[PDB]
Amino acid sequence: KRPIRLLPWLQVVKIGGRVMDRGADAILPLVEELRKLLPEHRLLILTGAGVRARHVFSVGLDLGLPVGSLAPLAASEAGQNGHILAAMLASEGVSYVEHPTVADQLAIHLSATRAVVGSAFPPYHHHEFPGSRIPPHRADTGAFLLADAFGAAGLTIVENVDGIYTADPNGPDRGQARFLPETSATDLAKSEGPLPVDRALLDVMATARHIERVQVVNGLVPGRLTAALRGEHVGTLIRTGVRPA
Amino acid sequence: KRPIRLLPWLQVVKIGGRVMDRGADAILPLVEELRKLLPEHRLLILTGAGVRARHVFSVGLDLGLPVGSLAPLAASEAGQNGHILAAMLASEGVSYVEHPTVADQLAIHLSATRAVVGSAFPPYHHHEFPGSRIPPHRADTGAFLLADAFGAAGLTIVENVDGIYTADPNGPDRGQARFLPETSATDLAKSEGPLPVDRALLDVMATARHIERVQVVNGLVPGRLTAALRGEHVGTLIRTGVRPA
Amino acid sequence: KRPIRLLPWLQVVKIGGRVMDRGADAILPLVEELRKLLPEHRLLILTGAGVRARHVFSVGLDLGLPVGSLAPLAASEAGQNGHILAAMLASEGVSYVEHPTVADQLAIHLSATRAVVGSAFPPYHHHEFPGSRIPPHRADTGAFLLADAFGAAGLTIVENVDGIYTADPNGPDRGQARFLPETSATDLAKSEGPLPVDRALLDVMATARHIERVQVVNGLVPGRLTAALRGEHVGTLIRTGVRPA
Amino acid sequence: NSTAELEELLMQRSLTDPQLQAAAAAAADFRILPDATVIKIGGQSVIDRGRAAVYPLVDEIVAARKNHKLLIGTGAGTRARHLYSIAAGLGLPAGVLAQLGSSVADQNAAMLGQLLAKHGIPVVGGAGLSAVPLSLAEVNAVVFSGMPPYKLWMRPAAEGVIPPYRTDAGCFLLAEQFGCKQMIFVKDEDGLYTANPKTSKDATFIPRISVDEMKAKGLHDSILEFPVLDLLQSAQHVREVQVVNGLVPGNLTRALAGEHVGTIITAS
Amino acid sequence: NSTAELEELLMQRSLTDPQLQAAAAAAADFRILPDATVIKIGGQSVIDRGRAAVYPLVDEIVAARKNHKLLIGTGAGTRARHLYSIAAGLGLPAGVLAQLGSSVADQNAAMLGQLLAKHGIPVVGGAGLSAVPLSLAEVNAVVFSGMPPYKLWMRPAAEGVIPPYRTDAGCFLLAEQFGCKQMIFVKDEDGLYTANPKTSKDATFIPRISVDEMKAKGLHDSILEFPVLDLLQSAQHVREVQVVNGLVPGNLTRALAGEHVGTIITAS
Amino acid sequence: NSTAELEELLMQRSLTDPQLQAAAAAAADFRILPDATVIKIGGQSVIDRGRAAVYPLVDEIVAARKNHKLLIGTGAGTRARHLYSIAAGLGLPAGVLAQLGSSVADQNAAMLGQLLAKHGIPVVGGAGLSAVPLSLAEVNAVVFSGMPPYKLWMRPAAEGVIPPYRTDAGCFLLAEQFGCKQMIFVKDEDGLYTANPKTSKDATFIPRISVDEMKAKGLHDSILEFPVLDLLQSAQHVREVQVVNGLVPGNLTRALAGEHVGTIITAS
Ligand SMILES: Nc1ncnc2c1ncn2[C@@H]1O[C@H](COP(=O)(O)OP(=O)(O)OP(=O)(O)O)[C@@H](O)[C@H]1O
Ligand SMILES: Nc1ncnc2c1ncn2[C@@H]1O[C@H](COP(=O)(O)OP(=O)(O)OP(=O)(O)O)[C@@H](O)[C@H]1O
Ligand SMILES: Nc1ncnc2c1ncn2[C@@H]1O[C@H](COP(=O)(O)OP(=O)(O)OP(=O)(O)O)[C@@H](O)[C@H]1O
Ligand SMILES: Nc1ncnc2c1ncn2[C@@H]1O[C@H](COP(=O)(O)OP(=O)(O)OP(=O)(O)O)[C@@H](O)[C@H]1O
Ligand SMILES: Nc1ncnc2c1ncn2[C@@H]1O[C@H](COP(=O)(O)OP(=O)(O)OP(=O)(O)O)[C@@H](O)[C@H]1O
Ligand SMILES: Nc1ncnc2c1ncn2[C@@H]1O[C@H](COP(=O)(O)OP(=O)(O)OP(=O)(O)O)[C@@H](O)[C@H]1O
Ligand SMILES: [Mg+2]
Ligand SMILES: [Mg+2]
Ligand SMILES: [Mg+2]
Ligand SMILES: [Mo]
Ligand SMILES: [Mo]
Ligand SMILES: [Mo]
Ligand SMILES: [Mo]
Ligand SMILES: [Mo]
Ligand SMILES: [Mo]
Ligand SMILES: [Mo]
Ligand SMILES: [Mo]
Ligand SMILES: [Mo]
Ligand SMILES: [Mo]
Ligand SMILES: [Mo]
Ligand SMILES: [Mo]
Ligand SMILES: [Mo]
Ligand SMILES: [Mo]
Ligand SMILES: [Mo]
Ligand SMILES: [Mo]
Ligand SMILES: [Mo]
Ligand SMILES: [Mo]
Ligand SMILES: [Mo]
Ligand SMILES: [Mo]
Ligand SMILES: [Mo]
Ligand SMILES: [Mo]
Ligand SMILES: [Mo]
Ligand SMILES: [Mo]
Ligand SMILES: [Mo]
Ligand SMILES: [Mo]
Ligand SMILES: [Mo]
Ligand SMILES: [Mo]
Ligand SMILES: [Mo]
Ligand SMILES: [Mo]
Ligand SMILES: [Mo]
Ligand SMILES: [Mo]
Ligand SMILES: [Mo]
Ligand SMILES: [Mo]
Ligand SMILES: [Mo]
Ligand SMILES: [Mo]
Ligand SMILES: [Mo]
Ligand SMILES: [Mo]
Ligand SMILES: [Mo]
Ligand SMILES: [Mo]
Ligand SMILES: [Mo]
Ligand SMILES: [Mo]
Ligand SMILES: [Mo]
Ligand SMILES: [Mo]
Ligand SMILES: [Mo]
Ligand SMILES: [Mo]
Ligand SMILES: [Mo]
Ligand SMILES: [Mo]
Ligand SMILES: [Mo]
Ligand SMILES: [Mo]
Ligand SMILES: [Mo]
Ligand SMILES: [Mo]
Ligand SMILES: [Mo]
Ligand SMILES: [Mo]
Ligand SMILES: [Mo]
Ligand SMILES: [Mo]
Ligand SMILES: [Mo]
Repeated sequence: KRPIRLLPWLQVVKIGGRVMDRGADAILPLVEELRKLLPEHRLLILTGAGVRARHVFSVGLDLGLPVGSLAPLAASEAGQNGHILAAMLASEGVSYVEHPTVADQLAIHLSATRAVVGSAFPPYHHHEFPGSRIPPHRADTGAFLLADAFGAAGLTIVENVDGIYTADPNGPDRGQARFLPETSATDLAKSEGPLPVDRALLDVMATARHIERVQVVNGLVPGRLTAALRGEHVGTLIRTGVRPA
Repeated sequence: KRPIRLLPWLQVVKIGGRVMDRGADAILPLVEELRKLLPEHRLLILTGAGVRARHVFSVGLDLGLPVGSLAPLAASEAGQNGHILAAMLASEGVSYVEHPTVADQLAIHLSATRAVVGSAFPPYHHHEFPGSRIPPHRADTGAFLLADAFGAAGLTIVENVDGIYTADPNGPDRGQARFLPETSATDLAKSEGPLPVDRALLDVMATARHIERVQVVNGLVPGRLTAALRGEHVGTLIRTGVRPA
Repeated sequence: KRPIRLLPWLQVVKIGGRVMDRGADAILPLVEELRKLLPEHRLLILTGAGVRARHVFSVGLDLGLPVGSLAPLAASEAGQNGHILAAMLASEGVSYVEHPTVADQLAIHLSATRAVVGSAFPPYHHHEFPGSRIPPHRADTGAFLLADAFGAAGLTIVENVDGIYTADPNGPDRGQARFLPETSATDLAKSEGPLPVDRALLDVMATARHIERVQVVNGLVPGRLTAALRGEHVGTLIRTGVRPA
Repeated sequence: NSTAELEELLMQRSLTDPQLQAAAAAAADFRILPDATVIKIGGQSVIDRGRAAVYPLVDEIVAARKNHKLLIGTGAGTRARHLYSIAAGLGLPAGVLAQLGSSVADQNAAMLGQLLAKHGIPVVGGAGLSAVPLSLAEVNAVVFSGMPPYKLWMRPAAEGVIPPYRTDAGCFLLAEQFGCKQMIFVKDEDGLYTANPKTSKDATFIPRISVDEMKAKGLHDSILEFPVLDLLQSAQHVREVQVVNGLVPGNLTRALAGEHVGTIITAS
Repeated sequence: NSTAELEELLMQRSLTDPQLQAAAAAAADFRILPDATVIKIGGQSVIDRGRAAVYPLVDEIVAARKNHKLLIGTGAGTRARHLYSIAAGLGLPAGVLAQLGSSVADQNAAMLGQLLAKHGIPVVGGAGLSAVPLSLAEVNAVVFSGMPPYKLWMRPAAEGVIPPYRTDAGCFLLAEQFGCKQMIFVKDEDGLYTANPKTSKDATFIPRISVDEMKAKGLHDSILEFPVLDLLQSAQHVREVQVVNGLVPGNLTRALAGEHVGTIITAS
Repeated sequence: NSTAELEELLMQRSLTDPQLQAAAAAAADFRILPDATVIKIGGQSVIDRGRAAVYPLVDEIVAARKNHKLLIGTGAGTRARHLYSIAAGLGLPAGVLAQLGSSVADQNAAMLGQLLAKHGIPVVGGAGLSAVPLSLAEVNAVVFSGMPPYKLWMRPAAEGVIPPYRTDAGCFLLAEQFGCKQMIFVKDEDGLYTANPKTSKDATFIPRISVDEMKAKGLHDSILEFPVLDLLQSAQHVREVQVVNGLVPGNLTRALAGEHVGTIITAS
């Protein structure tokens, strides 16, 4: 049999670092939406890194540093985003928790309070895989690895775009970018262009044991996170290839 | 605008180290009073250092150590007082929490339980400010910095005297010591003699953003802490100079 | 007077490492029984080490290492057993907590959730006592030291046998092994043969201040742990020699 | 390429953008600990065997660090296999098993470290940046626990819940990240054979082979974790590894001296 | 005064008592690391500029530690300014911003430390008492993250929520606490000018000035955090600081050799 | 005996089995730090006395480490007695007092460590395996906090709640565990007397005595924690201890040189 689910009642929500980068104009509505979700779900909220990780990559690459040096440097920015988001939710009982706490004590922390925030980057650190000079196991990937290891009820990825397009919808070829309401990880894995999700996310989807679908939704549009957490189709659904037992 | 309040429903209570130094005769009634307060308030209880810090200052100064060495040595005594007080409240669900936990995870801990205890000293440590050979940022100061950063509903300081007098009421000039029911931080800051509160407390009051008043009350008189936490005037009120928005 | 009780409402349950060593066939029924106990008691569940500690003793002794080296090496196996057991109870809000957390923050953790798991070994580490080449302060002993320091309502030891016999009931002389429904620590301390409990357990019973009796019960028989936690006599009762005030 | 082109791409594109990926690949390449050798001391193959296996290797390490800067990582072994068996039987996932196995590598590092302490060689966390020990002739070596950090975030294998990245991968990736000059796995066989030498009587010794040749013969998961072979093919710095028998007196000393004992496995 | 008079006051008075304060001021004065120099490597002014700025300074540090014991602290820079902008726009208080900025100084210490690791120089916490590194000729230097520890207990400025004590203050206070002989700030300008040299075309270079003279001219918050100038006036041990241009080859080497490059700022 | 017989017993019996206990006792005996000496610097008897007592001992330590590898542990003293008094009066148990007393030994280690830092001698956790400091002539010594780790799991005494294992026991057990060659307690009296020399005017000095002789005379709980005497009788490695007066100039230097200052207390 597949491994048991550890926290089958958990919803995991990954907030993109580039959503946090928009500052109060994006963060305040998201925080209000999260506040209203606290009574409805048991939430692990994980933040990504965004633009400051690009800057530390710029410096680190100029200094010649290898990919295992760059991985924790980027992860730091995701942790800072998590501290910012948790501070905005502190009055509702929400705090940031560290990676060892997420890995070993999430059950008691979600018994103490309704949601906690953590960094979405996984602790690959100096043992990041070689090949690319850019750390491959980033925030989408970390959040999915946790959600699937826990056997969570879902993972929802909160982006600054409506979902996945056939080309970067903010890029040079944005004229030909068509929106994809639904896709499979295997179909995505064979495309070559950019995505709003880590390519390593598709890899960990292939070996997944529980999470059957992951929805990417626009966090800049109030109500889409709420709808996604109820299963409503409001962004791009990614089918992982996992089937029910 | 002023910064938001992080924990607007929090009451912070600072217990003087010299109250703890009186042992069971003072501590048992205080513990009984705190027990009865647990259902009424959400409490961060912070302990000061008392007489053992004077001893470690005696030794440290005789060894020539600088003020940044003495600061953590004194802080230790406040932490031990916090462990003693928390042990007496353990059967009610109360524990001591460390400074990083207070700084980053207080919201989840006060969701888990009704009160927690911490050290009132701030972590200035070897980066304590020079000038005096006695660490200036002590327990009153640390407790106020936290209360105001959190935007707490109040900070009450629990002393072994009724409040602030015009001279030390246990000192050589105690004959001329007149009780002050109310005072401002700026008026106190311009006086020269001793106080029952850190002089640095007056400084951090001047730059405060939220806490408008701090009451100093006699913890040796049962019921005064309870009354102060309801706003009743039973000791010395210190006006910080903060005004409502 | 004897010292006060810190957590008088606590039940401590020590799970033998050799019970965990039986794998799912033993662990799944125990986990189901513990799940049903969560609403009835406030539980500190502590795991022992079992057969992997014998292996690390084999290697460590062959390398000549002293008893203070072997103590933390064995303790590790008890911690791993605790992580395994906690994972099986995560969906009920249960996690493993570390020794400093058990020692200083158990009250807030049992306010957050109904049970937590920890390692039953005490942190004697490189300061383990000399004399035997086998660490004397092991899981039974650690669990008893905590239970008695906390003033817990009880300590129940969950074994892979019905209780204590006059000889090892799985050993060369098992033909003459008679079951003992009740015994005193002092009577046991004067016998010479093997026991299913640490000999140091009898020593810490002699200096105990609160725990009057400790029951050893068969965790392989469903319902015995439940019955023992209600005071029912279903294994071997060990009288510590403590009397009521 | 240029710094500017790279920083512009880093600001304006997804990290998944092929154009950005290619600009990053042209970056300078700094080796953090270029003069060090990473050694893995097997858990099942060496430390589990006790004194007869470990003491001579301790003497070799003590002698070798006179001429060679060493990062010495430990394997895990039979107690981790026991933990994996218990936890897999409960249905626990790979990420939970991964944490369990770390503890066993840690035990083994402790035991080795205590035999080395009087010789000035510490057990450390952060071996790759253990700058002070590695710069001293009195020291010149450190011991570390060989499991990778991934713990609950371990990627599972395609089948089963045994963690696929264990202490061969842990040690290899440290060598690769720190740009070390050499990676030596110390096990209990002379090197790679055409079949399992413990199982097959007429297995033929292979002195030198590429990862592709190993796969083409079906040796992907033999004396090394098969995922290490893939990591090796992607590596920037460590493009071959050597596998040696730590049970043969002096074998580690001789490999450090550039003797071709054992098997050399090449990325290409 | 006397030990007895002091211990009696320490037992019988508030720490706020002027009489006690004065007895304490007569205590002996021990310098913990008197032969060390604290250097701050700017975040925005140096490390954010990458290889062109950092590599020559790494070579200078490696050369300099042959003759000079160094505690090398990092600044934070543009990623901290970004964090401050986001968090201030949310209304977060100075204490929360302070924690955020620490992370950026830590990143920068990591990056510098990895370039220095093969030269034996570690990144440490507790630089002032990094007794072992600083006593070895093979080492003689450590790197540390320059933010102070105050975090949520940071005193805010009189206006706004930007933490007023950042990495200039962090480094300065470490020098002061450990009784170091010298404090050198390494930035990207030759020293202090009568106006911002990046902004003003005809700014005049100032080789030497007191804190009071700086305030009397309105230079309180220029190339140094203005709170550092006040800390400097209260300091027991470090009563002047030197500001130098790390972008000029050898400038750090020459300042360590007693050359008066840059600007010397005196407490009085 | 044999390895096999031992491993079979270890697998098949309770650890309480006399047969297993006896097979284990025949195991080889490795000494981890055989060339080191453990010294305890008294809390009440030395560090609480300040400069007059501590400075000369710092000079002795600095001189002595040229010829002698030292693990230097601190006692606790009057601030721990104050904590114990407060906590015992509240009815707190021995395990809670134990944690409180650790903090005071830690303070004292900090203060000693800061006087030693410029001489290259660190404060450490894990003194027994502080392999790097102890292997360097520039260092050759470390300072550690002398309380044992037992904290809430401290066994109480037969009467009362004062922790029975405090910093004499902490230091002794470290010496014993690491197989050190010598254990010297540095106090404020010349050694053991037939009665308390502070209390009794005509107490007679005892240069040498066994634990059994001490008990037979009623000296079980005098200048050493009485539980240390029992630990000493069970010890594998350290079978005598020396008690010396740290207030006498050079007394520590002379004890390290093999002079029989003070009292030697033997296990048998
Ligand atoms: N095929 C695509 N579909 C949608 N967006 C794309 C695609 N390719 C590139 N993008 C770009 O990805 C951007 C999202 O950026 P990215 O995924 O790096 O940010 P993030 O998820 O917030 O950051 P982090 O991964 O650190 O959390 C979109 O705004 C879009 O411009
Ligand atoms: N103007 C004053 N008004 C009232 N008390 C004063 C004044 N000046 C000095 N004191 C003295 O301050 C004493 C309180 O001592 P102090 O404030 O040091 O203790 P604490 O607050 O318990 O300690 P800690 O600051 O470590 O928590 C009073 O008992 C009084 O003798
Ligand atoms: N007098 C005795 N009565 C009962 N069991 C005994 C006795 N003497 C020896 N034993 C043996 O003790 C075994 C229990 O083993 P042990 O106490 O080591 O395991 P455990 O308590 O699970 O391990 P740990 O102490 O690591 O938690 C029993 O199965 C029995 O064979
Ligand atoms: N084709 C092969 N050639 C040589 N050895 C092989 C081959 N296939 C399997 N092996 C065996 O694989 C074993 C190496 O695996 P093992 O787990 O013992 O290494 P380890 O480094 O000790 O792992 P750990 O350190 O985690 O225990 C060798 O004992 C060897 O007999
Ligand atoms: N009067 C002045 N004279 C010289 N330089 C000035 C003056 N006023 C402002 N500056 C500028 O201040 C800058 C120093 O601040 P900056 O934040 O760059 O230092 P930093 O050490 O890099 O800070 P961090 O390290 O946290 O980034 C210099 O680049 C300089 O151009
Ligand atoms: N029979 C005796 N002979 C010599 N000294 C004795 C005797 N009985 C009691 N003492 C006293 O015991 C004292 C040692 O105890 P003390 O607590 O001072 O040691 P310490 O190492 O300073 O403890 P800590 O370090 O925790 O304070 C000595 O000052 C000595 O006067
Ligand atoms: Mg994205
Ligand atoms: Mg006061
Ligand atoms: Mg048992
Ligand atoms: Mo933490
Ligand atoms: Mo943690
Ligand atoms: Mo960890
Ligand atoms: Mo932790
Ligand atoms: Mo850890
Ligand atoms: Mo923690
Ligand atoms: Mo903690
Ligand atoms: Mo913590
Ligand atoms: Mo921290
Ligand atoms: Mo922590
Ligand atoms: Mo930390
Ligand atoms: Mo932890
Ligand atoms: Mo912890
Ligand atoms: Mo700890
Ligand atoms: Mo912690
Ligand atoms: Mo600690
Ligand atoms: Mo760990
Ligand atoms: Mo660890
Ligand atoms: Mo260790
Ligand atoms: Mo260690
Ligand atoms: Mo270390
Ligand atoms: Mo660790
Ligand atoms: Mo760790
Ligand atoms: Mo760690
Ligand atoms: Mo360290
Ligand atoms: Mo590191
Ligand atoms: Mo580390
Ligand atoms: Mo180190
Ligand atoms: Mo270090
Ligand atoms: Mo931190
Ligand atoms: Mo940190
Ligand atoms: Mo690092
Ligand atoms: Mo580091
Ligand atoms: Mo360190
Ligand atoms: Mo270290
Ligand atoms: Mo740290
Ligand atoms: Mo830290
Ligand atoms: Mo820390
Ligand atoms: Mo350290
Ligand atoms: Mo420190
Ligand atoms: Mo530290
Ligand atoms: Mo260090
Ligand atoms: Mo160290
Ligand atoms: Mo601690
Ligand atoms: Mo500590
Ligand atoms: Mo320290
Ligand atoms: Mo320290
Ligand atoms: Mo250390
Ligand atoms: Mo520690
Ligand atoms: Mo500790
Ligand atoms: Mo610790
Ligand atoms: Mo360390
Ligand atoms: Mo250790
Ligand atoms: Mo340690
Ligand atoms: Mo060390
Ligand atoms: Mo070190
Ligand atoms: Mo070290």
